[PDB]
Amino acid sequence: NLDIIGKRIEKIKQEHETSWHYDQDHPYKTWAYHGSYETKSSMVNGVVRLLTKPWDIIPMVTQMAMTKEKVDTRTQEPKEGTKKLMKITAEWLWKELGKKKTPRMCTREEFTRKVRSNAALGAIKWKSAREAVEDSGFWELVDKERNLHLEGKCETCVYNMMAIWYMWLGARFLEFEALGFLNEDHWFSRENSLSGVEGEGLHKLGYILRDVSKKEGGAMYADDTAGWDTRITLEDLKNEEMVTNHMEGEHKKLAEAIFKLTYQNKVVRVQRPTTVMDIISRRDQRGSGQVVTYGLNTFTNMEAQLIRQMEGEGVFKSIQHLTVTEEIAVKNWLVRVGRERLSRMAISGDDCVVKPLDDRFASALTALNDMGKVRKDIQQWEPSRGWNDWTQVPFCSHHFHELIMKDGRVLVVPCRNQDELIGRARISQGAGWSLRETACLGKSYAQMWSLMYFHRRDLRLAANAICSAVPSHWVPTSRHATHEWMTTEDMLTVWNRVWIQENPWMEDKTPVESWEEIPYLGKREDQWCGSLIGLTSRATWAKNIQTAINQVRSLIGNEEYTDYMPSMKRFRR
Ligand SMILES: Cc1nc(C)c([C@H](C)NC(=O)C(C)C)s1
Ligand SMILES: [Cl-]
Ligand SMILES: [Zn+2]
Ligand SMILES: [Zn+2]
Repeated sequence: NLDIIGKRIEKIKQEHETSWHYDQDHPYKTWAYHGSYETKSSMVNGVVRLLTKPWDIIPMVTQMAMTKEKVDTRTQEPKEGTKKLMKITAEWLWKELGKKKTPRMCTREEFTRKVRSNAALGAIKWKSAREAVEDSGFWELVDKERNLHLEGKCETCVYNMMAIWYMWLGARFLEFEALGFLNEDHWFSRENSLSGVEGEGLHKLGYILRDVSKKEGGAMYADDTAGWDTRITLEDLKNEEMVTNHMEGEHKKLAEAIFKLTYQNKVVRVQRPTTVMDIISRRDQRGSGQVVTYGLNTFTNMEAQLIRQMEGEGVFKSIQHLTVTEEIAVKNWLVRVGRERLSRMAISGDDCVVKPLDDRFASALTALNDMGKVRKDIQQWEPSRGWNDWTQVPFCSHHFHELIMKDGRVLVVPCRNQDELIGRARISQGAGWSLRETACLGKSYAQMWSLMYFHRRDLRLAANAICSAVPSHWVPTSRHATHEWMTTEDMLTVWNRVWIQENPWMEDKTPVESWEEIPYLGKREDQWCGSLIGLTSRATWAKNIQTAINQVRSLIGNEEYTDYMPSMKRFRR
């Protein structure tokens, strides 16, 4: 307790010596409260909304632009049988992930190149992080903490709640220096991890789920966890920490300090309106950078799902206690079939799809519930409902269609309800957007649609309209996945590269010569997934689209524009 966190708490105490009041009516039960002190939205993208008029009267779209008791919860300690299963599996999984990779420190140079590329780090003297990385004074502050961690102590690595846990750039750098390698060197790539999809891209995920469907076995299971980050136990944090067993030198010590001082023993500042700032501590639950969070969520999810698979195959009888011979059976299962069982999964942080050996998996719930990974929207002991068709499985907020081109070649495409896509593209975050910056964000959404959602009639039409309304040479902007749409290259050339040339599931590499060779879903299947095709509002929009494009061109002014509407058959004469 207070020996590891007290030094951080002491320093905050003094900075607000005038206001250090202990509010006896503090709402925390699970969080350990220390003291208080005195302290004191989604905007619409006008370019995308003017070019999607029919959606102005659809509440699922228009409500998206308008407008905890899970963090303050406790998770019971797992049984001894469960703790053994997790330790054996985690030991085995780090070794497997480490067979073709070498842990290493990430550099100030690498960090500095990420801040100048507008990468989301979650950071709180210096206005922006760019100024701080340029100032040696910042690196002087980083050095002091760096030497504190080598000494096994912490002073400034404190979380700020808002769920997102922002920290000071110095603590974020020290996290990146010690654990950035997991993402920077692609540990959770499909090639390395077999279950992972880090770096894949939305265009790949459907092909990956269809490859899992090809395995002999039972239903496809896709159970969501209720509040995954809140269910991470101190036992889970200990199993994650075993990556340090593969390290050496300074790196081993720096990594051991991140896990010990900032992950397994936290300090957090939360704003309570009654406005004051509360300084609370807790050892369990997930509270890290979003990028390290992603890789450790993937690791711990892979572990939990291999154990659920062991339970269904009868590898162990009870979570109460593993016998000596069950330990050897579990290790032997992992050595003999572990890699095959990893390939039966697609795991993206807390999100999973599993095609187990058979449907015994559906009712194998004792280890999953005892690890604290309780399923969302089903009773604790009711068996999981599986999917019989890979095209119906949810994964990473999508489902996937099999779409046959006029020339016979097969595309596997990502999809989701079209109201969600249009509603998201109509929102921008933050202040001080120029008309040009707003336009360039609309262009990013439009190019994303031409590449990923070209098969949805409304989105190919709206994408063509937005690209016709925004000056041809303006560069799309965006104030685990691949962003091929962020470019000024011709979108037909990018489509050919992504879906044909670089597609490992497409044997015939014949280029497509025009957008009219590129198919849509069935009219009925487009309506099922939210198309307005068939409505009078939509027909009038499509027919009069040049009027909408011209409205937006008149607002932006006398710039160079291209007409992309004749790429579609109906505007081709
Ligand atoms: C299908 C998508 N994949 C990723 C990674 C997206 C990002 C977050 N969003 C964007 O690039 C928008 C500004 C268009 S959308
Ligand atoms: Cl189904
Ligand atoms: Zn620290
Ligand atoms: Zn669909």
